[PDB]
Formats: sequence, structure tokens, C-alpha cells
Amino acid sequence: EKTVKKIEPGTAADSQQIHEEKLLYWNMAVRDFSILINLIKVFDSHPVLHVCLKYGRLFVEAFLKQCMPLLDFSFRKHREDVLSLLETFQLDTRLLHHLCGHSKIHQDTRLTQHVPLLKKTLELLVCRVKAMLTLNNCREAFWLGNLKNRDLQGEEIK
Amino acid sequence: QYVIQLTSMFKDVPLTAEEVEFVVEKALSMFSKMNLQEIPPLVYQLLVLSSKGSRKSVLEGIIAFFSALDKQHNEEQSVPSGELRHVEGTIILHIVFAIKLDYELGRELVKHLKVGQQGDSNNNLSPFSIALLLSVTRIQRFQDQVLDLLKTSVVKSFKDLQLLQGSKFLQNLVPHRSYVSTMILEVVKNSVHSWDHVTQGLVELGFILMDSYGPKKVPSLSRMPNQHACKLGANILLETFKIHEMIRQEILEQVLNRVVTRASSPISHFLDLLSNIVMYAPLVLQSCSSKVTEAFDYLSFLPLQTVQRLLKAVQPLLKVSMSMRDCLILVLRKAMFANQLDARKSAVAGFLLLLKNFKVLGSLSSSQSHYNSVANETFCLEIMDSLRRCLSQQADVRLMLYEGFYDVLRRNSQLANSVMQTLLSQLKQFYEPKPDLLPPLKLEACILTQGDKISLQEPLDYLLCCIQHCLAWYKNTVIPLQEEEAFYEDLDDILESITNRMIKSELEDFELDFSQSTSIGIKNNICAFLVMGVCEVLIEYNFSISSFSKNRFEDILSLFMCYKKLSDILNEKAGANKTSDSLLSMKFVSSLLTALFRDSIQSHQESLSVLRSSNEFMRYAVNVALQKVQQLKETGHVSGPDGQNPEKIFQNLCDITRVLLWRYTSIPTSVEESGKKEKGKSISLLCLEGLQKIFSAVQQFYQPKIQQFLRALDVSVTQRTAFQIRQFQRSLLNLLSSQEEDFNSKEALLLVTVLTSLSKLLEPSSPQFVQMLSWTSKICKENSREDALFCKSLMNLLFSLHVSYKSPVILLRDLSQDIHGHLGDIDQDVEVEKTNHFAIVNLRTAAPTVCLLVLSQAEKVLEEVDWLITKLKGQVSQELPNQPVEKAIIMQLGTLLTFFHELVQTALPSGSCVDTLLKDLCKMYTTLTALVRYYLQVCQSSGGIPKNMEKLVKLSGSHLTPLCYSFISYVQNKSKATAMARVLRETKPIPNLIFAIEQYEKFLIHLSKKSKVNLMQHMKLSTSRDFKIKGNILDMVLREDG
Amino acid sequence: TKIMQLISIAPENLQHDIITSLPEILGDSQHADVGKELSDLLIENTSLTVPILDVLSSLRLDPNFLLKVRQLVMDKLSSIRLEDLPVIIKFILHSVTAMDTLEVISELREKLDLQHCVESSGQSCIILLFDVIKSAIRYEKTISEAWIKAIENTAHKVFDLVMLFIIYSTNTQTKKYIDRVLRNKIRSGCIQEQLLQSTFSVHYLVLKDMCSSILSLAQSLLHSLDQSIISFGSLLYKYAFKFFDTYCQQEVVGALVTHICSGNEAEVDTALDVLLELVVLNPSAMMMNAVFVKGILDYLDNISPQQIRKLFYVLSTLAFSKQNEASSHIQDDMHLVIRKQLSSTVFKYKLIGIIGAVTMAGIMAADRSLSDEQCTQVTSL
DNA sequence: ACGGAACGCCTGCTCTGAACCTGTGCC
DNA sequence: GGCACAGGTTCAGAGCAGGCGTTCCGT
Repeated sequence: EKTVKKIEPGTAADSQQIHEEKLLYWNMAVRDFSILINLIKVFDSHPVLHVCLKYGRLFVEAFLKQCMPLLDFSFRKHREDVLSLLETFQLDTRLLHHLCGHSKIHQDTRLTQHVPLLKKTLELLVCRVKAMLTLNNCREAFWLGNLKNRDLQGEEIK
Repeated sequence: QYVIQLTSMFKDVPLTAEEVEFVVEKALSMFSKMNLQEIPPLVYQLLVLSSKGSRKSVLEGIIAFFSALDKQHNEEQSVPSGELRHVEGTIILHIVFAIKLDYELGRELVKHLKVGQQGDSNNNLSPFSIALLLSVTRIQRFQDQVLDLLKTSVVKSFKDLQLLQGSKFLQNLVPHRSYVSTMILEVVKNSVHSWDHVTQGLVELGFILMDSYGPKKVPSLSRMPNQHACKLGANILLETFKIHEMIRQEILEQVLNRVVTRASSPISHFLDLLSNIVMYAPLVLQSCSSKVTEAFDYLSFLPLQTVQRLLKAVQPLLKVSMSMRDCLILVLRKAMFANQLDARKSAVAGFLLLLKNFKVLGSLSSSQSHYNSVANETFCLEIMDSLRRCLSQQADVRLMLYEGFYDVLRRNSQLANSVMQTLLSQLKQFYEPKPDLLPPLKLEACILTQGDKISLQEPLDYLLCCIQHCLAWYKNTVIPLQEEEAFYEDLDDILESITNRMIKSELEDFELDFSQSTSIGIKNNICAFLVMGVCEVLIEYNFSISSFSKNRFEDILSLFMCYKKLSDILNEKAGANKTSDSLLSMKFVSSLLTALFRDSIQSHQESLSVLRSSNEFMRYAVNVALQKVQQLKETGHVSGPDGQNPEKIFQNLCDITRVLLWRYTSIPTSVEESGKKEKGKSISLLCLEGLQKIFSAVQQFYQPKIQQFLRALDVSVTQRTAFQIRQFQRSLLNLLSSQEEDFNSKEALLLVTVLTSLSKLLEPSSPQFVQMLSWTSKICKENSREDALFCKSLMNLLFSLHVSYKSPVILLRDLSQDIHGHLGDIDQDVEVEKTNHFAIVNLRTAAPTVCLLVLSQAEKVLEEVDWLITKLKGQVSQELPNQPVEKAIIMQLGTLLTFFHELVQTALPSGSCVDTLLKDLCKMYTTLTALVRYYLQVCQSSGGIPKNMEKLVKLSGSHLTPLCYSFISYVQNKSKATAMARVLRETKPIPNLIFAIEQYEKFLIHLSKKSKVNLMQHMKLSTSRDFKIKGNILDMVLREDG
Repeated sequence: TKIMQLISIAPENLQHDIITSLPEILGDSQHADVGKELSDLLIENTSLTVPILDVLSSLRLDPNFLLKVRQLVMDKLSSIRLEDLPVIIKFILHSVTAMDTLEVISELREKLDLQHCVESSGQSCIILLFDVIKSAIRYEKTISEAWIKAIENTAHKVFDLVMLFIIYSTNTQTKKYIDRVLRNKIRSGCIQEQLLQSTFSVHYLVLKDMCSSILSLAQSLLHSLDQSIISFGSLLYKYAFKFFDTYCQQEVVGALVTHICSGNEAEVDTALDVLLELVVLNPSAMMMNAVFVKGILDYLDNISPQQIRKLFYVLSTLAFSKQNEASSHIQDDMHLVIRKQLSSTVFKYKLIGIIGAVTMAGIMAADRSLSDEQCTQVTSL
């Protein structure tokens, strides 16, 4: 969280030579965030997922605040890589929502403490993606779907 | 009692476990039985024994006992004795010395009595507690803290009263025992009984409250929290000044210390306080001669409005101190040549006010008087010589001078013999003597020709205005009351010549037929204003002297035709410039309207047939009446004479109201029969405009005399206003049953605005309110016209009536089905239509207009709900009548949830409406979270849960919870640097809704944990969305962009 | 024509007299032409310039004509004596538009002659400058706010700091705003410490008229926990004590005793340190201050034992700094009250009494490298 | 061994009024 | 076809609450 937070967003006037390694670092960061998050299942203990909730909401909030201006500036130049890292973060967001559902299903005050702000920032990232599409004169391209309620192991529940 | 004393002495040893029980049980035992005189010694014993420990345990007991004694006295007086207060004065002093001895006691006391939330007070305050707080305010450490506490308590209580008066649902539910405003007034009344330490607290609280929330922009969010609260401060500054003699010499200095100093922001409330204290007891102003003396030196550097009321206030001082009068006139005459415009205007207003107040004992006409009559006379005459110096100055000074000479003449008659001559000199500065000469005005001398700019010097229209009013006053009063008389008829001859030459005049003389582009156009426009003003003042004069002669009214018609073509030429030039407050006097306007419409005498009718033959004058009379009432809207004063008198202007205004109402009532629109150019400008529409404006102004200004107002317009005021609302209702029914293709939308919305304005006068419980409610319901259910504004006004009227009648929630539910039927659905697989609920709803007006109004009313009832549940949490913190209140809350939420469930499927237009819907959804779910939060505190103590909220939770989960997610998905699915602001603005509410919903999920999970009922089984899992990008659209848009 | 003839022919005293009488003689009409002609005289002559500046301030002229004289006189503002200055700045402050405020404020603050100028006439002229500034600031709001905005843009002059003090004193509306601005300025470190000493050296007489306002300012700053602000407040308190007469020296200790009675640890520590260095600076003034130490001694309960460890230091020092009947009756009553406090068997009263008594005995007994009577007295107690 | 609760400070929410401009309706 | 009218949008500022921060106690 500290490492991703400290990196500032380059401006649109900045050259693509300075944007490209930024996006590469962002792609690496989200990839290792994904492989870190996918290790929750092996240990379904209280404190590990408890810390995971708080630091996940912090990480996605930092990603929202910093990366999204860079995506707004550099969508046209690096569209395919932007979609690739957005798809990877979509996988990560699906994992986060599944963790949220697992926390909500298991009645637990400590786990449920960090849920609503997490969902707020996650949904606000979704609406920020919509805003990013709108800023690039492609609001019609945006679309939504309902995500299935899969538990930690990856199986649908009623 | 000796047993109590010896046990108290024996208990001086340090003990905690048994000592607290002994002192509290003995305390309540002596509170329940002992004599009044033996309480203070027992008070000393218990407070000194409680110093060892358990201070608050005895503090709450004693303060509650004295509160109970206060309530006992209140119900007894509503045995009584003065000494009941006096013993409290002996008691309170000692305990505050304990507060002086023990600071932690005061710390815990002010900490407990802190209003943590709006209901945490729960009337914990009391007259004795307020007296204790003010005594603590005497001590310096907790002075600012307790003052802020009292200020916040007053603000919260005023907000609570505003909400209580804003809806009858709380009145039915909650008692009306909430009041701290009258608490301080009762404390002030009780301070007569030798409570002198309290007075410092009263003055400090009053001053901090007064200067905190005063107006600064010169506030619907804090209308009563701020403005009325300032009045409460002002009220106590009056009340203590009426009661406590010693403090009278103090507070005035502080007032002066503000009044001279804070010259930037408005100080009007302090001015009104100063006027009311000096009016009540001006003798105290003799004491502070030095303070007013040093204040007078600053008169060149004050606002004029401060100067008017200050110099009006200091007049009783001027009646005695002749040396101070000489000093005052010295600083005024020294202030004449100051280059600051405000200083000059201030000095001249002071001149006119002081010469107005000094009465010349010889032959002055009555009232509305120093023994040295000749001294007064020579003083007034030298002041008039100073005014002769004054008059040759810039335009604003002259305007104020001529405005004030009428009041000077009214309150002082002898000086008129000079004033008119002075005015005649000014008249002789511009009125040519030869009748052969065409103009009575020289444009060069009239206007200040100067280098690189043009400005007014001396308004000749105002000269003629003042001359006419003074001459009419003298002819009406002094000559009937009764060497140098000749100039009077000479003035008439002068005006007669100024009449004649003017009717024979033309635009060629004044070089007309011009704007701010060039100085030539500027002077021409100023001359146009001047000739218009003097022409209408000549209309005033000729109408005054004629006594209905045919030739005189022919002159009036020609003169007014000249004025009309001048006005038309100015309007064509414009097509700021048009707006000119005409000089027609209020009395003359009323008399002209009454003569125009209500006329029976044949000799009058002979001239009035010629006068009324031109409809332009008929429009002009009502138009100047409109302008006068609109001027009255912003301030009590008016342009014409008698601006200061409220009684005279109101009594005269009643006449124009009844005359104009008769005009509209007895004349239908068919009588007009005018062309379409002036049909919109028909005098009936102007009449309705005037009726709307005046019926909005009257109850705003003249609240106490409403009964006499309505009586003079044509028992209880409800039965009286039943008549007028019935005629207006019949007129509305006739208008709305007209041809469907088109209708007078302006007339309809003006009329329903008049209905809304007059409806607030009605007593809600009377049958007249029921009749109005039923007729409005019939109109809404039966009629459907294509006009957004008309439907909006009718909806606002209906809701404003209904909220007074009862809760609007049933009407919310019944309108919900209608809006859902008219608009549609987001699924496009379910068909809904129920149009019989309210025909006023329409597919052309349901979405943009009706939805905002109904959502705002929904937000209002949620505001009521969250205030009420906050008070429930407060009384929970305090400690079973709340069950019916809870049932009412649950029913209201259930029906409003049904309203939400009906509307949420609807495909509203994208824009502000969906944003308001999302915000109001957030408000609803936050109130639900507050409700379950309230349940968490009480059911955990009880260990069980009732069966109502379970039904509420299950119906909420079945109706609205997944439907919210579906509607959010629809909202995003419904497709279309400066734009960045809008894009970021429209990013928050959709996340905020799920944040509220999940907050509710978390809180009900906690409720299930702490109540052993799995309420989560009722609600389904939180459906969540994921975004997708259509690559084909990106390819197309990038290809065409490239 | 008559006035100009008298100006041309008459000597310096008579022409000066008619000039200073000009606003009363002239009516409204002759303002512009007479103004242009006296500006021509300003171009011609220099001796009578200051009275012409006075009447130009008094008389009614438009801003466009005032611009020329403003441009001519701003150059010479840097090269005029102290006796001339206050009426020139009176003209400048009362002959400015709404938009030109920041420019002229910055320019006049840069062109100040007090740095090189600073007899009794000089100090009288300085208070006349400050009275002119008080009159101008009190009502000309735009100039008032533009002063704070200009110095905030500037982000060190003593004259500016005294003007800042009186601005805090007079305008109640700028109270919290100027308090925050002063806190920001002292936090930034632009306000050095020596300029405080020089300010109190040069403008001690002027500062007395608002010393109550500076006491309120320092009292407000005491609540702030920043070390720089605390040092600033202590410096202001000690300078105000050491420069002003017995009056302000009484109200400062009257405020400090209440600050000690507040009981907050930072406030009580700073107040005790200020009192100790105050007694070190000048015990003679503190000798008259007798009721304040009694009030300090009365509220033994609020003051913590750590603070009591050094609280007795100050009172014992000022008591035994110089032998006097003042010291005698300051010593006998405190000795009696601590003796009877020790006489009480309560452990708290015994603790406070013994902590006071040991420090008292040490302070009176200690000396640099003491008669037989003093030895007997200290041994006996 | 661990967490929430309590309460002082702070950011950042919420309203508020005004200026500003396009869009509408009409001549 | 363009003016005058109006409501919308935008904004900067005023004012304040919860939630972080920290500590203590219950769990």
C-alpha cells in the first residue's frame, strides 16, 4: 500500500516514454496484488482475512486515486494494455467481492467491520471506470453485468 | 432534625461505600418532608459532606428536587410566596462557592449537562439549572464553555420548535413540553427576588448570542435558529434593562462600544435594541453623557442608518443639555464640508431630525417644548440658514433634504414660512417668469455639467413634489385652522403656469427622439426622467386643485398623454433604465384608485368618463399601485410621504385592497374585449398580480391587525376568510373549466399562488381547512392541463395543506401508483397503469416536474423521522409510552418503502431527477440504520425483540433491496475540463447508495448477533456488479476519430 | 482669483494659513479648478507642499485627478522627514480606489522611512502616525483586509508588526483570522526573535494603548502546543512586563495567576517558567505583586506536585531576594499557612506543606560564598 | 490475548447565495 | 429572424460532523 501510494500520476503533457514504464509498473503491481490476494483460500482464518479486508480497501482506494488519472490521460495511446490491466483488476475485484460475500455470510462483527467502506470504494472505482469512458468520448461503450455470488473456493451459493 | 445534624457530623470521617448510601437516602428523605427554611442548612451539610466523594449523586438529587419544586410552583400559580425564590437565592450562592472551591465538580457537571445530541438534553435544563449555569458563567474558567453550551442549547431548541411547527405529525406524536427560550425569560422574571450574581450571566449570554448570529450578508436553513434567536437575545437585553436598576448604567456602554465600532457589518438588531431601551427609560442616557459625547465625534464616519436611529434615540438628552446641543451642532456644521458623501448625508439627516424634534412653542400644530420659546425659534432659524448653505450640494443631499421637509413641516409648522420661501428660491432658480416662454426647466442649470462626466445636481421633479405636498398640507390644515400670504397663491399661479406651458410643450424643446454610450445621451436620459417626474407631479397637483372640472381633467389627460409618450419613447430607447420609482404619493394613489373604480356622483362621472376613456391611465394607476406595493415588500418605508407611519399606510392600503378586489370580482374577462397585444397586459391580470403581492406582504408585515384588515377588506377570522377563499375558488373553477386548447396560465398560477398565500391564515382544525383540502383534492383528481408550472404550484399547495392536515404518506403512496402507471417500467415485461389516483399527473409533466416535488416532500418527512428517532435515542440515553410512537414510525417507513418500491421500477429521465432519487434513497437507508441502531441499545438490555420491526425488515428485503441493485444497473445501462466537474459530480451517489445499504446490512447483522434472531435470512445476498467494455464501439469511435 | 492672489503675494505664514483654512472657505463648486491650480503650485513650489497634501486629503476630488498627485508624491515618500509623514500617509490612505489597495500598501510598506529615522517630538510624531493608521484602518475595510493580504504575500518589519498588533486590537471581525495568520507566520519562522526586542524598544509608548489586546493575544497563543508559539508568547509576556509601567505589569501577573489556576500541564508549565524569568528580570516590580502569590497558594489542589516542586521557588526567591517589610509580611503569612497545613494530620495537606517547606528552607538558607540570627531561625524552623 | 468504546483533532462533507450562460418563447 | 426572459449550472465560501487517532477496558 505504501509503495503504490507514493507513486504520483504523470500528466497528459508528459511524454509516452514516461507513461509506458509507469503502466508496466502498474501491471506488475496489480499482478502481484492478485497473486497475493489469491492466497487467502489456503488459510481461511479470522485475522488474515480481517487484515486483508482493510488493506484491500486501502489498496483499491490508492489505485483509484492515483492510477485512474493516468488511465484518463493515456487511454488512446495504450488502449490494449489498459484493457489488459483492467481485466486483471476485474479478476481481482471479483476475488474481493467473493471475500465480501464470505464475510457477510459468516455472521462476524470484526470481519463485517471493514465491509461497507470496501464496497463503497470498489463501486466508486466502477463508476470511475464509467467516468473514464465518458471522458474519452466513449460512454456508450460502457456496460454492466451482475456478478455471481461465489464463495472463497469458487463455487456458487444460493 | 438534630439526629440528621449529629449523624452528618459523625459522618465527617472518610467513608465511601456506606457514606454515599447514607447521604443520598437522607437527602431524598429530607427533600420529601422537611420545612423550606431548614433546607439551606441541610443543603450546606449535604454539599460539604459530599466534598469527600459522590458529588454528582447528591447534585442530581438536589437539582431534580428544586426542578420539582419549580414545577409545583408553576402548577400552583397557574402556597405561593416571594420567599420561595429568596431561599433559593440563599441556596444557589453557597453551592456555586462549592463550585468555586471544587473545580472537578463543575467539570463533571458541565460534562453531564452537555447536549451530546439533539435529544440528550430531554428537558434536563430548568430555571434553577439555568441560574446555576449563569452563576458558573460568573466564574471565569467555565465562562466560555458554558456560554457556548447555552448558545448551542438555544439553537437546538429553536430548531426543534421550527420542526414542531412545520408539521402536525410531531404535534400528534410528541408533547409540546420542549422549551428553553421561555426558560431564560422565566429566570429573568425570577431574578427580581434579589438574584444579582445572575445578571452578569444574563448580559454576557445576551451579548454573545446577539453578536454571534446577526445578519452579515446585508437563511431558510437556519431561519428560526438564527434570526428569531437573535430576537431572544434582544428580548433579554430589554427585559433585564426593565428590571435590574444597577445594570442599566452598564450595558448601554457595551452597546455603544459596539455601535460606534462595528461599522462594516449590519448592526440593525442592536439599533432596535438601543431604540427600545432609550424609549422605555431615556433618563439613564443622562448618566452616559461622556459616552454619547465621545460617540458624537465619530459622526462623520458612521453609516447613515446608524445615525438616524442614534440621533432619534438621543433626543431626550438634547431636551436638557444646552451645552451638548451646542457641541452637537458644532460637529454637524464642521461635518458639512467633509468630502465623504456618507458623512454629508449623515449630517444633513441629523440636521433635519433635530430641527424636527425641537418644537417651536408659538402656534405649532399639535403633535404627530422647552420654556425658552424664543431660543427655540432663533435656533430653528439659524439651523434653516445652515440648511440654505446645505442645499447647494450634490444630488443625494438635496434628495434627502426634500424628502425630509414634509416631515419637518408636519412636526413643525412655523418653519414652513421659511421652508417654502427657500423652496421658492430654488423654484426661482429654474422657473422662468414669462408665461410666453415654453419650458419651466432649464436643462443646463438642472444638471451638473462637468469635465468628462455628467451627473444630477438638483431633482426638479422632487422640488415640485415637496412643494406640492407642503402646499397641500398648509391649505388643508393651517388656513382652515386660522401681509405675507400672497406667495401661496403665487405658488399656485406658478404651478398653474407650469401646468399650462407643459401641456403646450413638446419634445422639440427638450431635444428628444440616447443612452450611456455618450454624455449627450446620458443628459438626455436624465432629462427624460426629470420631465416624466415633474409631469406626474403636475398630474398630482392638477388632480388635487381641480375639484372635478372638465377643463382641468382635459389638462390632466393631455399631460398624462405627454407622460405616456415620454415613457414609450424611453422604452423604445431601452429596446435599469425603465425602473424609476414614481413620485406618486400613497394617499393620492389610493384616492385615485377609489375615484376611478368606485364612483357614483354625476358631477364626478362627467369628468371621469373623459378620464377613463383612455385605458392607458387605467392601466397606469394599477401599475403605480403595483410599484408601490413592491417597494413596500423589501422595506416598511415607501417613496411617498408617510413612509414611517405603519398604521397610516396600512389603513390606507386597506382601501386599495377592497377597491381592487371589487374591480376583479364584479368584472369578468369578457368585459375587456381588447386586442391580443394588450390582452396579456389586461388590467385584470395586473389586478391579480397586485392581489398576490399584497396578500403576500400583509401577513408578513402587519401580523397583529389581520382581523381588522380582513374586516375592512369586505367574528372569527376563519369564517371571515372563508368568503374570500370561496370566491377565489369559484373563479379558479371557472377559469380551469374553460377551453382545453389554451387558458390563461399566468392568471391561473397567480390565482393559485393567492390561494396558497391566504391558506396559511386559516386555522387548521376548523372546517374551512377541510373544505379547502377536499376542493383541492377534487381539482387534482378531475383536471389535467398541459402546463408544468401550474401542476407544480397546485402540488405545492396540496402538500402545504396536507402536511398541516395530517401526514402526507397516504398521498405519497397514492401518487406513487399514478407516476408508475404514467411513466412505465424498466423491465419492459410488466404493464402497469392506474390513472384514477390523480388525473393532474400526466406523461408530459410527470417525470421532470412532479418527481422533484414528491421527492422533496419525501425528504422532508424523512427529516422529521430522523429527528424523532434521534430524540428516541436521546431519551434512551436518559434512561412505556414510546410503543405507539415506534408503531407510527414503522407504519410510516412501511408505506414510504411501498412508495419507493412502486417508483423504483420507473424509467426516469437521466439528469437531476435520478440524482435526487439516489440521494433520497441514501437518506432512507441511513434512517433505517439509525432505527436499528436505536433497537440495538434497547433490545440488548431487554434481551428480546418485538414483532413489528421484523415485518418491516422482511418487507424491505422483499420489496426494495434487490430492486435497488436492479435499478442501479438500469441507471448505468441507460446510455445517452468543464465536463470533468460534471463527470466527478455525477460519480458519488451510486456508490453512496450501496454504502448506505451495506451499512444497514452491517447494523442488522449486529442486531441479529445481539438479539438471537437471524434477521439476515429475510434478506438476500448483496448482488454486486462488474463492468464490461464493448470492443466494437471502441474500434468504431477510434476509427472515425482517426 | 482672490485666494490665488493671496497665495502669490502673501508670505509663507499667511499663505499657509489660508491654505489650511481652504476647505471651510470654498463651497462645493470650486473643488476641481482649485485642486488643479494647487497641484500646479505643487509643481512650482515645494515648501507649502504638506498643507496642500492636507487639503487634498480633505477636499473632494475624483480618483483620476488624484492619480497624478499620487504618482508625483510616491517618489518623494522615501525622502521626507518624520515630522511631515503622518499627513502624507493620511492622504495616501484616504485617496485610493478599491483596486489599487495592495499595490500602494506594498509600496508604502517598502518605502518606510522609520527604519532610518528611528527627541520627544519624534515619539510624538510616531504616535501621530499610529493614530492616523488607527483612524484609517477602523472604517476603510478594503484597506484593512488588503494590509493582511499584502503582508501574507510578503511573508519581518517591526512597523508592520506593530500595525498587525493594533489591527488585532481594533477590528473584532479579523480576530480569529489574524490569530490564524499570526500562528502561520510564527510557524513559518519568518518572525525572528530580535525584532520583538527592537519593537518593544522603539514603540513601548504606543503599545500601551492596546497592551490589553496583546495580553489577550498571548493568552490565546498559550493554548497552542507548538514550541515556537509558546516561546513567542513567553517572549511577549516578559518584554511587556519589563517595558511597561506598573499598570500593565499588574495585569500581566493577573493573567498569569489565572493561567496557573487553569491547571493544564503545558499552560501551567509555561506560566510558571514565565513567572520565574519575570522575577529574575526585575523583583522590584514583583514586590508590589502580593495578592497574586496568595491566590497561587490558595489553589494548592489544582496544581500538581511536579509543578509545586518549582512553584515555591518563585515565591521564596522574590520573598528572600531583598530584605524588606514587604518581604516580612510576605513571609510571615505564608510561613503560618504552611505551618498550619503541616499541623493538619491529613496526608495530602502534609505532603503539600512538606514539599513547600523544604524548598522554602533551602531557598532562604542558600547563599553565595547569613548572620547568626538567620542561622538560628533556619535551624529552628 | 484481543477488541471495541470513548473522545480530541482534523478533513472534507453539505448547504448557500450569487454570478453567469444557454435555451426557450415570442415579436 | 433576434430580443428579453428565465431557470439551469457552476462556484467559492461559510460552517460543521463523523471517523481517524489514541487509550482504556471489556470480551
